Amino acid sequence: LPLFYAPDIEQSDRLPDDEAGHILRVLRMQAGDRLRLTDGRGSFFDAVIETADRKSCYVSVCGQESWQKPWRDRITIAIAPTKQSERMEWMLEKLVEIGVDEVVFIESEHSERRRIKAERLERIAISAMKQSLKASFPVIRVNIPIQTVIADTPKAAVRLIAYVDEAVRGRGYPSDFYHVGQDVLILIGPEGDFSPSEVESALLAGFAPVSLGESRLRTETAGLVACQWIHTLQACYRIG
Amino acid sequence: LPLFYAPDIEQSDRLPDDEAGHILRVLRMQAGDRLRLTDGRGSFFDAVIETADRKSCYVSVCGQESWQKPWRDRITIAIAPTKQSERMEWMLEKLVEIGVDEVVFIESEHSERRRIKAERLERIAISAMKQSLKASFPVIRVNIPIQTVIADTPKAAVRLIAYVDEAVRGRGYPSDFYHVGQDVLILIGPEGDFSPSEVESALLAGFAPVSLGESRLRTETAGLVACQWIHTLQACYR
Ligand SMILES: Nc1ncnc2c1ncn2[C@@H]1O[C@H](CO)[C@@H](O)[C@H]1O
Ligand SMILES: Nc1ncnc2c1ncn2[C@@H]1O[C@H](CO)[C@@H](O)[C@H]1O
Repeated sequence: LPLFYAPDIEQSDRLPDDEAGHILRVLRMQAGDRLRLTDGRGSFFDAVIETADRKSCYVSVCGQESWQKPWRDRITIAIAPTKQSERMEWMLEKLVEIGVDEVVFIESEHSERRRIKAERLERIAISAMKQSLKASFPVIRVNIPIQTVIADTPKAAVRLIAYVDEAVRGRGYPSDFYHVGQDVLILIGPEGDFSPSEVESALLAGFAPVSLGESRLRTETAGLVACQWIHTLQACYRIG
Repeated sequence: LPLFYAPDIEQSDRLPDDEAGHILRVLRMQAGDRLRLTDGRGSFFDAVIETADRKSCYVSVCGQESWQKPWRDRITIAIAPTKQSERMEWMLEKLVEIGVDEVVFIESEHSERRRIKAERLERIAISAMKQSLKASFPVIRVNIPIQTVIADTPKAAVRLIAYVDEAVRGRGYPSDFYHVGQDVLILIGPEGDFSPSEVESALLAGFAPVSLGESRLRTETAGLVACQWIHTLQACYR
């Protein structure tokens, strides 16, 4: 079973301090015990504990394989942060479980404006990677202005913008715009939604306006639903 | 406009204490101010604050309407409870947002045998109902034997059993079996998954074996994903 993260495994047999502590102290494993490792960059490694020190754990690598990513294309969720950090952190973990390549926390007219710490979110993604047995974790970006996302998202991507609130004066669904074979980015707004002016700018740049369904979702739940829309479409649209 | 919960609104013009406190003491609203209530049984009510006391908030009701549920058919998630109840609290909140009619916590061979904090789950369901502007919250069942779910779920209903693990494993996807117009129940197992014989029994009864995707999901995530599969399928066919 369990997978450990060792980003420097290709150049070093010393495991990171945190993984070492867990493996030796918490799990009480010993020299000769086998381990699965990932570098976080698409590979799994078979390893055996060589040496256990008071502080550190050293392994030998016996073999290696490339992970086959269990979805197609690149999926980016670009989304407003939640007021409560627990909610966006719970969401991040779920997105990693489901399958995501990039999560961008944005700034928009009606969004929360506090600086978001990238490192804690990275650690949460790494944790969900190991838990769900994946060999990669998404790119995380924080405090990115909405207009940067609109202007600079690679235009070969299907770029969807989700909005709900009645005041924002037609939509369609992700199934109307998403094609397997292309990258996809979904932009999801704050509790107060995107402004009309933000939407026009999105559409001018080639974004397609979408609904995620008929229920009124919290921000973090809309991130999850949007990502699952993509996975669902990749499955229920397989030909054969 | 925020929505408040007043289950007794048809018999009483006194608001429940937690809502009264929030409205007067936290939100600072006063008599003459308009409110939206639900009884949690499918109706919204238009109301006005009439009187505030040192202890109570009294309203008058000036309109009532039946809620239009934002999905079709009935959706049931029948799931093994996680060791930690916090995971199940998060899941239920999101299921209520997304849209579900019934959530059934099961007992199966490998499932966690524990009391479910059912009062807590109702409270979460009620909060999610109010946040997402719904007028009802799902039926929540606890400690239901898996064999009861297998045997007694109506045959008219699309019945899916999700399983993933190697020893147990052809599966389709929920889209190979569900089409709009029919009720749906999805059976989701514990960490150890359903045993072979549970699968066999379910399959004997007419359940369809499904995969939810290629990713390894925690129990709580699989609940959400299965529910969303249904909503997605419904949207595609509007
Ligand atoms: N049903 C929905 N359809 C489209 N977008 C949605 C839906 N529910 C939530 N959202 C998104 O979540 C954000 C916060 O509610 C909104 O700005 C919007 O981007
Ligand atoms: N890919 C999947 N396909 C089917 N069921 C799944 C999948 N991932 C998780 N589950 C469900 O979640 C439970 C816990 O893994 C399983 O018993 C199963 O019911």
